[PDB]
Order: sequence, then C-alpha cells, then structure tokens
Amino acid sequence: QRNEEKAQREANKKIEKQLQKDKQVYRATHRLLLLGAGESGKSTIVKQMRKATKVQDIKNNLKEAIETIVAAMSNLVRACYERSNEYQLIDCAQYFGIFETKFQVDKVNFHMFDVGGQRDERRKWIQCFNDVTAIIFVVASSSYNMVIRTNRLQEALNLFKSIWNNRWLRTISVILFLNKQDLLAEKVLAGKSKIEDYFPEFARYTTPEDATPEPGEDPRVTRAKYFIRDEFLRISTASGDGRHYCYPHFTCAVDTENIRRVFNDCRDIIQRMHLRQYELL
Amino acid sequence: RKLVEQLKMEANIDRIKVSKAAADLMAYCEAHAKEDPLLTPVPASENPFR
Amino acid sequence: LRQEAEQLKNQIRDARKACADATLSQITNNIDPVGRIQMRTRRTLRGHLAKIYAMHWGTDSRLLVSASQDGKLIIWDSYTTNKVHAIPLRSSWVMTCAYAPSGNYVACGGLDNICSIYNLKTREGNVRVSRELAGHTGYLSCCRFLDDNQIVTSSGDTTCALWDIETGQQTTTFTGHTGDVMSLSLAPDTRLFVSGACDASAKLWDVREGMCRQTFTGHESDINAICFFPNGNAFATGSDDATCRLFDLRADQELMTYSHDNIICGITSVSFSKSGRLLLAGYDDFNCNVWDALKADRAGVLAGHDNRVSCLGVTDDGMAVATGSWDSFLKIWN
Amino acid sequence: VWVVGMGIVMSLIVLAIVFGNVLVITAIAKFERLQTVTNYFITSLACADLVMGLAVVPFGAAHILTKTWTFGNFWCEFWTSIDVLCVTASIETLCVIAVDRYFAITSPFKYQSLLTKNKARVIILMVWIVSGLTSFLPIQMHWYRATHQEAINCYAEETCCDFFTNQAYAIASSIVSFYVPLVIMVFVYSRVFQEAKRQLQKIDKSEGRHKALKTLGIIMGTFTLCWLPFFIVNIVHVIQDNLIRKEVYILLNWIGYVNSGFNPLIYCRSPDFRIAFQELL
Ligand SMILES: CN[C@@H]1CCc2c(ccc(O)c2O)[C@H]1O
Repeated sequence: QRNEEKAQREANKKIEKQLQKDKQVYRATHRLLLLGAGESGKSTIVKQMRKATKVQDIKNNLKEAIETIVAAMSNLVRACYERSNEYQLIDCAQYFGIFETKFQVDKVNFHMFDVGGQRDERRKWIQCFNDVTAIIFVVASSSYNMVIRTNRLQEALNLFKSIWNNRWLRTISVILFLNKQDLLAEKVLAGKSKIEDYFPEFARYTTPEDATPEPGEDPRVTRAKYFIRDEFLRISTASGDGRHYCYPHFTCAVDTENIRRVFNDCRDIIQRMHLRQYELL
Repeated sequence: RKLVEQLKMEANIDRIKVSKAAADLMAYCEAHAKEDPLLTPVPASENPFR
Repeated sequence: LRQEAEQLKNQIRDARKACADATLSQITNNIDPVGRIQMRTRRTLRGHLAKIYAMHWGTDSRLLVSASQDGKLIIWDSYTTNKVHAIPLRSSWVMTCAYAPSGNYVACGGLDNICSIYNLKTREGNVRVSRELAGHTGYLSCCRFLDDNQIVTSSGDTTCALWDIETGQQTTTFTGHTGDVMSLSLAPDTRLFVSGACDASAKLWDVREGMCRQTFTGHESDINAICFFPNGNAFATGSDDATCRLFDLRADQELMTYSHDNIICGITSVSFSKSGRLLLAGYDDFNCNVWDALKADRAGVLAGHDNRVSCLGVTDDGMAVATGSWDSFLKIWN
Repeated sequence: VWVVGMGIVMSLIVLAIVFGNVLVITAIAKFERLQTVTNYFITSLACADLVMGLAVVPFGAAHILTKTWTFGNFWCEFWTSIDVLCVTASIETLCVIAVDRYFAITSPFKYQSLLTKNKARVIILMVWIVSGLTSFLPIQMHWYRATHQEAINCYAEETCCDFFTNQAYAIASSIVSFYVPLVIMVFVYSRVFQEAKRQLQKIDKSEGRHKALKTLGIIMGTFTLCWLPFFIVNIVHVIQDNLIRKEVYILLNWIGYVNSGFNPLIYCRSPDFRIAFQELL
C-alpha cells in the first residue's frame, strides 16, 4: 500500500507544479468586461480594441432583420427613418453565449469578456465578476431620443446606477465609453430633437466653467456631451466612497486611441487601489 | 393558455394532513438519529479524519 | 382567462390552509433538543487559484470535485488532501460541477451555453471531454447525474433539461419558471427532483412524465439553493432572503422557517445530514450555520472561511461536511 | 529610589515591545488571509523587533540599572553582536518595505510578476544574511576592537563591557545599517508622494465634487527622529571624542531601541489587522 501512496503523492506534486505554473500566467493577465445594450455600440469598441461569403450572408440577414423591423414599425401607428427613433430597436441598416478577446499592450496581457446576454434583465450573473480589474461600460450617448416601448439613455443610467451600487462590485471600478459622438453632434445641431424635450434638467443646465472642447465642436454639442457626462458622473459619485471610480471618455465611431485609453485607465485603477490599500490617498 | 390547464391539473392532487407528515418525518429522524456521525460525536479511532 | 386562474389559485390556497392542522413546531415541541455541537475542521484543503462556486461529494466518502473561476476543475482526495486529477476547462467561467454515481464521469457547467462531461477512467489515465451539451440558450447553473448516461441541467433560460450522453440531445425539457432556475437536487430513487428559480417558486418535476407535479411558491425572495431531505418527502430552499424554509411533498405546503434576527445576509447552499436532524446552510456572510430541522433552533456556527461560502457537501456515509467559499481554500468539517 | 523609576520604565518598554511583536507575529501567522507576499517583510520586521526586545533590551536595562555586568566577556560580546544584528535587520527590513511599496505604486503592472513568495523569502534571507555579515563577523573576530590605551583594560576586565569602537567600524556600520536605507527610503517615498499628489490632482480635475502627507510624515518622521540622532552621534564621537558623553549615547541608543516598539503600532494599522487583533483578543 506504500507504493500506491508514494505514486499518488508524486502525482500530487506534479499537479501542484503545473498548477503553480498556470497560476503565474493567471496572475500575469487582467480581466475586463463588456456591458451595454445591443444598440449601444459594443461591437464597434470590440473591433477598435482588437469567410467573406459568411460576412455577406450576415449582411443579408441584417437587411432581412431591418425589413422585419420596418414591418414591426408598420404594425405600430426612406420615410420610416424619421419615425425609426420611436420604432422598434434595430441595427443602423443605413448602408442600403460569451465572447473572449485576448490582446496585450506594452507587454501586459489583457483579457476581454463580453456580456453575451441580449435580454439578461435580471443580470444576476454579474456577481461572479469580482476579479476583473475594471468594467468597460459601453453606451451610445446619441440614444437620448430613441425611446423603448423611458428613453434608452435613461435605461442606461438606471443600469449604471444598479451596477455601481452592488454588494459585490464595490471594489470594481468602471471604464465608461460614449460612442456615437458624431451622431450626437448631428442630432443636437439639428432642431428635430432637443435635449430639454426629454431631459428637463438640460434647460437649466449650463456648460461647466472648466471644460476642454475640441476645435471643431459647436457650443451646443459640447453642452450636450458635458451634460450627459455630468449626469453619469453624478450617478457614479453620489454613493462613491473612494474605493472605485468612473472614467468617462468621449469616443467617436472610429478611433484607434481606445486601447491606449483602456491601458491608462487600468493602470490608474491599479495605482489607486494600491494607494488606498496602504492608506496613502 | 396552457398555464391555466397546468395549474388546474396540479391543483387536483391528494393531500395528507401536515400533522401526519410532520409526525412521520419526526419518527424517521428519531429512528435513524443514531446512524448519523454528525449528531453523535465520532470516535477518534473510527473517524476517518484525524 | 385570468379570472379562472385566480379562482384556481384561491382554491388551492384554501385547500392548503385546510390541510394545515398542526404545525411541525407544535408536534415536535416536546422533543429533546440536539444541543450545542462542536464542529471543527479536521483537514483543510488548498490549491485553487480563485473563487469556487460549487462542489460535489463522491459516491465513496473520499473523493471531491470542485471548480473555480481560474478555469481549473481539480479532483481531491479528502482523506489525504492530495490532488488526484487536474482538468483544465474550455471556459474560464463555471457555475457548477457534478460527480457520477459510478465515479467514472465528471461534468461541469459554465457561464456559457455549453455543458461539458469528462471521462475519468480511461486508458493510460488521460482526462478528456466525452460530449459537449449544447442548445440550452442560457448560462448554466447546476448539474446532477441520474446515472452514467443521463444528466439534468438548469440554466438561465428558465428551463431545466434532461440530457442523454450518447445521443447528445436533451430528451425532455421542463418549463414553467418565470425566472431563471439556479439549483436542483435529485431524489434517492432518482425519479423526482425539484428546482428553485428566481421567482421564489420551487417546483417539483417528474423526470418520466416531464410535467411539474407540484409547485411551492411560498417564499419572498429569489431561491439560491435547494436540497432534499434524506427521506425524500421534504426539501429545504436557500435564498437571498435570510430565511431558510423546509417544504413538504405530501403536505404540499411549507412546514417550518429558519430565520434569526442577527442574520441579514443571503444563503448560498443548503444540505441535510444523513439523519436529517441538522440542516447546514452556507451564508453570504463569512460564516455558515447549523439548524435543528425539527426545532428550527440554531445549534452552532462555523466561521472558518474568510469569504462568502458558496457550496456545501455531506458525504453519502454522513461522515464529514465539506464547505467551500470564495476564498480558494476548502475546508472539511467534522 | 531614583533608579527605581528608570527600572520601571525599562521594564514597561521591554514588556510593550514583546507584547506588541508577539501579537503582530501571531496575527500574521495564525490567519491565512493576512499571509501575503508584502506581509512577509512586515513579519520579518516584527521578528527582528521581538528578538531585539527579548535579548538586547533586558540585558541593556540590567547594565544601565546596575553598573556591574555580572556576565562573562564572551556573553557580552554576543549580546552586543545580537544588538547590532537586530538593529541592522530592522532598518534593512524597513527599507525593503519602502522599496516594495515604491515598486507596487510606481510600477503597478510589473509588480505582480516582480514580487512572489519565493522572491519575498529570498529578499528576506538576503537581508538577514547581510545583517549578520555586518554584525556577527566583525564582532566575533574582534575586528571592531579599538587601538588606543583606553578600553583595553575594559576588554580585559569582566565587569566592564562598553561599546568602544575604532574609526573604521563605526562609519561602516552606520552606512550599512541606517544611512543607505535612509537615502533609499527618502527617495522611494518622495517618488510615491509625487505619484499620490498627481493622482489626487487628476481626481480633482476629473470630478468637481492631505492624508498622504500625514501618512508619509508619520512613517518617515518616526523612524528618522528615533534613529538619526543616534547614528549622527555614532559618527561624531569617533570624529570628535570629547564631544559625546556616555549618557547622551545611551539615551539616544535607547530611543533607537524603543523605535522598534513604536514600529508595529504604525505599520500594522490595516483594518484586516485590526479585525485579527479583535478576534485574537
Ligand atoms: C551598544 N549598542 C550598539 C552600538 C552601535 C550600533 C548599534 C546598532 C547599529 C549600528 O550600526 C551601530 O553602530 C547599537 O545598537
């Protein structure tokens, strides 16, 4: 019986050695999360952060889904694009599980996770994401007018409020992205939809005294963007105790600087966690 | 729809008074109490642990 | 349509009330209390890299199977605290694991749609996946084995399914939960099982018939854990609400509730003893609890773990209770 | 009756040091949650302070209270060597803790791979080895013995045993023990304070809606005020013999001693440490 025990102990030793070797790699890497509505633009960030016939078939399926959405809008009480704001949610169509992404920046291995749930209203599986360094919240700031049968942006704020105030995600920070900046600029420049029409606080809201506008932004676009950012930051910091912070970002549809922004945000998150752990901040 | 029919089917089931079920469960627990090594402390020699 | 359903619900509630003659506490008020029990760890296990969420004891009282979020499902021998097998997983996120009654198979769930079943006893001692169960359309939450060939899974699609390993397709699909089902526990005869969803309703299913025979929705908050009494006529449900309740199958109604003023946290795992006298229940707080089933009085507290306890396990022989937590270290309690 | 108060104070200091270090070590070793790569340095410092407060403090108090030293020459040399070893190990461990904090804050992504349990134990072993090399070796072989006529009879006499040292050993011991760790700690704490100030400025700029200065002040000033005068007079009395008397040297040395008791109070201030202390006591 001694030989069996010795062999089993040797197997234990080999398993422990392999487990330590894998633990080194596991501790080396970092974990992130993708979160937001289907129309928020998480796919655009995924492409930015990271079978031609199959692509054409997917495009044809998207066109068929656009036709189905047009039929669904016709069920409700080029001409359909104007009413598409209040119509059923669909892809842009203006041309006329879980996903894991592994990318490394500056020899630092990051690992990216997608939500994978279209209708995860309960979203109670979020309790298992406590080892992640940050939560990348992707929301389309231009969706302030596209209502869902409350506005989509208000639903985004409610989701963000529920996520920020969690009994498990207290130590988890949030990286925030605001896509559709050009779409928001186009919609605010035109008078078809006003921010004050659906958000009453914008009428009394004024641009911050200290703000950094791009050289090619009208004052109204900057006011709208900063109002949305200020609302998100207020929701974030209303109950914040310094353990975790929100990192707003103004990003366009196409931009290669998102990866560097995520890298800097994660580095700042780790630095601030280390500073608070030792009580130097 | 089918939910109403399923609930109606589930409602028509035999019922035994809670007193009888509680008495039977207590009798089983008392009869099989000695077999459990958790309620009665395990002897050191007979214990596979320590 | 709705009026008929409301009338039927009122009738079933009236029938349940009429069937309630004497409560369990009234009958067992004269029984001798179990008394304070001293439970101390005998062998503490270690080796995991992240938080475990579930584990399952073996048919033999020795072997363990536990899965964590590091992506590694490693099999342990509780008698010697030495690892036997280490099985890497395709998905880094898992929510459950199971151990075959014969012991030749190990299956684990995951946050993904896929449920994987692994082969333990093979030529040259190589571990590999036999089949990848697919098509459940939701994050999986629990897995148990009827035999070496049949496995029942519960997912976020509010449906419990019974699978066939050889064919790879679910034989029967159970539906009726408004919210997503989280936990299930088979009967000793492997003919009945119950499932606890997020809508506080714990329904009983029949594997052969495929229809929910009974439905117990007497709870308030979502149900996180569930387990049969060893007799098979009763089961206890864990929940995010601090109360832990023991239901009945022949009485079709709730018998007792286990609530204390101090405890305000949730419950993650519940498991009876061999005799059913002690109801161990892991809590969201770092400590678990032990309850007298026939008296609803707490008889101990175990604060060994440094994080939230996620899983409980009592051996088929009833020797030791093994509890894990979000801390990587496992502990065997006796 | 005048010496009664001094004896009571010495006994109280020894008891406080022993109790504090014993409690810190018991908390660090009993609970697995406190067992951390960065906590190994803390428990090494606690062990060094416990060893010093057990060996040097009681025998030094006995020497101070009663002028005659009843033990043998070899035992007094051993006591002096233990004193030097403990002081050097404590200061080197404080320097290593500061270096570890600087690596954790300034280089967050590379900190996980740089610091490991094996690496931490190697660092601690190297620290203790270099402390022993500068304490055991130059003292046991009588390399530190003076050359002038005075203290030669004291070396010969069993009753007299005082710290009389040649020119070479004083400066070398000071450099190995305090001066180099002082410079390293000052640099790696100025860098950390700059990083903390930058992070606080970034927080203030990002969100419109101190502690670091106080923490750094405590950590650096306690050690500096406790040890720097002793080493400066250690340099002075060799540079100028007539400047430094015996009483000043003894009192500064005992202030350096009691710094060891003060250390765990300001270093083991984490909330987890407080919870462990509450549970143990
Ligand atoms: C008599 N006590 C000794 C004397 C000088 C000395 C000490 C500690 C560290 C050093 O580097 C020293 O040079 C003191 O603890």
